[PDB]
Amino acid sequence: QLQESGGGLVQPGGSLRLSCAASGRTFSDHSGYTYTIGWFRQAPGKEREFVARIYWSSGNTYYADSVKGRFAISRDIAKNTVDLTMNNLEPEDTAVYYCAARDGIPTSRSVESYNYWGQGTQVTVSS
Amino acid sequence: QLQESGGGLVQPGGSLRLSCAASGRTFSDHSGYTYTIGWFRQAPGKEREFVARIYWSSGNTYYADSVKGRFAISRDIAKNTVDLTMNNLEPEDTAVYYCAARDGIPTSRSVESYNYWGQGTQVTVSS
Amino acid sequence: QLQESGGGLVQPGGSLRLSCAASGRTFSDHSGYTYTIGWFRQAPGKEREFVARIYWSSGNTYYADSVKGRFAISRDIAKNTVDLTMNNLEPEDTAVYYCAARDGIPTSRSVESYNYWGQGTQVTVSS
Amino acid sequence: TPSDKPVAHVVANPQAEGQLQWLNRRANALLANGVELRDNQLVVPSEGLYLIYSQVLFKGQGCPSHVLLTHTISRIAVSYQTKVNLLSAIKSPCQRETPEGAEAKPWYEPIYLGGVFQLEKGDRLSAEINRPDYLDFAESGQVYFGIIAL
Amino acid sequence: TPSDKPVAHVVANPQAEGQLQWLNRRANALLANGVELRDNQLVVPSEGLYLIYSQVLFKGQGCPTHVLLTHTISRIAVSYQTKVNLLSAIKSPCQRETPEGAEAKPWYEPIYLGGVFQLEKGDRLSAEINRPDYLDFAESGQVYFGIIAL
Amino acid sequence: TPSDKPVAHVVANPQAEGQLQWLNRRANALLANGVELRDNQLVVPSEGLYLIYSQVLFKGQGCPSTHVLLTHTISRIAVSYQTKVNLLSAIKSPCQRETPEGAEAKPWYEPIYLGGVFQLEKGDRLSAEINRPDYLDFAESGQVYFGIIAL
Repeated sequence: QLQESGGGLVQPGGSLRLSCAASGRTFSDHSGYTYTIGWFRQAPGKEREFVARIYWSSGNTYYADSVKGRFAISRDIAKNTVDLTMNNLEPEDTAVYYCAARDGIPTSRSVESYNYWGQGTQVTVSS
Repeated sequence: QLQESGGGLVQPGGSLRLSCAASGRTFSDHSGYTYTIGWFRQAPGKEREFVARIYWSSGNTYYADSVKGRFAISRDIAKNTVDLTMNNLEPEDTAVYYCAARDGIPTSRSVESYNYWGQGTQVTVSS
Repeated sequence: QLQESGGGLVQPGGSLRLSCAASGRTFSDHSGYTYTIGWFRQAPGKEREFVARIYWSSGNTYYADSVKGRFAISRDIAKNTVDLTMNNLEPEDTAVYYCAARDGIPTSRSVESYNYWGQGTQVTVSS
Repeated sequence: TPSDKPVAHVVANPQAEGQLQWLNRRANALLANGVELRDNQLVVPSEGLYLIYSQVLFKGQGCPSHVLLTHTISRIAVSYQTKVNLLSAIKSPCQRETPEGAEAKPWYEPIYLGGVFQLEKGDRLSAEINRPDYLDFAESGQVYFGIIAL
Repeated sequence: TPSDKPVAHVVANPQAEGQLQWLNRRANALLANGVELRDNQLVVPSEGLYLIYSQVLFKGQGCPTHVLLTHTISRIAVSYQTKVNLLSAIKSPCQRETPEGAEAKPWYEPIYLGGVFQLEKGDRLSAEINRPDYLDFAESGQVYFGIIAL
Repeated sequence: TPSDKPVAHVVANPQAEGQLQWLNRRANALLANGVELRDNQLVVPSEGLYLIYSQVLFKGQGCPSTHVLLTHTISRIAVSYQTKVNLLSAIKSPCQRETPEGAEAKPWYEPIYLGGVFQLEKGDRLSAEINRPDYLDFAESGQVYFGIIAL
């Protein structure tokens, strides 16, 4: 259902754009009120952490404190994709970035709140 | 000025769609704030009773207690018609159905509040 | 930058439309929130007086007490012009009419609040 | 009512046709300590400071053309006999007439008015709208008018 | 708090996910003289007249389906045990579905509810919305709920 | 004023240019029992609970290519901390699309109402502000106001 694109190597202080495409069922075709799409990251030997969230319906967002003001989560209704623009990158931003979705409105930003996941994409921030 | 269409025979529990078209002077051409269109019914040897009302401007409605939830009054701007969708029909729904209009906003749902009437359409609900 | 058109002779009780077009730098492009366009008039040997104001953004207006209800200041987005429709003209309305602009929002209707002026157009109300 | 303070919380009659008719004869509607409802207006029983408020809910489906929707609270003095606007608001839902085949989607426009005013004994308060054809009093809590002496 | 009057001014938790969660543990938020916040609801400590109010702020970007946005204040009695709407408002913000390639412009819709009601000791007040996906509590003063005994 | 309670109900100056200027020098406008209007702000005369409220009315004609962000905020300026904090805040964005080239600019109206109960200190300053005076509509009475009442 979910597929992440973009990613790879970037210089510290640099920018990168990640994309999450919904394959199979479109984000517009929900049984509930909307699809809730989240971006997560897992640094080697560290627990999976929340990055940003967007509702497909409203486009309303929530960011982790360390990404607020530098990262931007957006939705492309026409291309049925959820993009994550990451600016002011730093070596500890290196992790595998995952896209997650839920057909409904989660009452938590926990990794446990999402059932459907993309395969993930490596983002490496180095000289 | 007013002409009702649809109507006739229907099985109890069945549905029927009535239409009220304005000839000559369209509902879009009013001196007042709007045209107010009402649907009425007269069962043999019984007084003419209010069924539903719609304002041509807003599309805001009012239904008689016995029709609220099963009947729907709607305004089709392009075709200059007022439709009445009647579901969950019963033998005592048998009556001649009339369309009535007023160039202005009535302060009553009384038959006396409307001057212009259609010729009426017979609706028979039987096995 | 500013050029007034229209004007000339009119019979008392008559109507006249003045236009103010922006040359070079059009009213559509401003560094501020909006361009504020004002119409002024100067009768011989009398101080320049405020007539009407319009904000290019909103189209919100202000009129001098003696012109309120008889004059209308309008913004023609398409033709990049600020119009002043003057009705119920009287001989003492005879003056040179000036168009003035400010890239921003003045906190006064004073002649001092505007820096950029058109050359002016003569309006003569007589038999 | 346990309070000694003049009060009112009147609500639109859901059964009224083509008019905004204020009613106190409903559950969760108030009229106490001298406040009266005479000719669809609230009558001030004594001088003092009053918090006055009103809400209306407008509803339409598509756009006919212009649709200017007003909501005002006005004071009608016993002495001057004149009507003055205390609280006023405007809403314009319709930017352009809905194109010939475009879908008439139902819109909703609420308006809330409220403030503290010095009123005289015998003053009349009116909470009015201009377009009853757009008014939505179909369900409870949508359109109300109230006062409280402070 | 220097006043003897039951009070509350609770605010949306900016950290809550997909819900409108009322909080008194913030600067410029009140909960005094017996008023309680139990299951996201304000509990009336004593009988009397209360001014009840609430504001919500809705946000969206572009337009999808027709969006029906509600905001209600309801009373939950200790005796009747039923839920009745005291104050209610609706907003349906999407005039047309954003065309395939047109830029999604962010829209904003505030709703304010308020009025004076006679309440009983033990009554519960609820200020709810239907669409938390459209709710905007990102900044202070945008969404609140309060009561004051008068 | 017969009441002993600090009060204010100030209104927009209809004669002010490109600004939201609060005035008490009008009929049906209040300023009593210690409340002051100093630098376009309401000054709290004593500690206590206050109901604070404000309404603004926005107006425009047609829509520009740019998006219009309209804000209305009531904020507290403390005597002690000296900082400005938002007590009540609301936003509106009126223009879905740019008015088509030759289409008639139809006038739109957007009211905003703010109101709530707050614990205030003696000497605190209350400000009711907007960001776009070019969109503000104070042309007629009762459209834009700001008030407080000690409870």
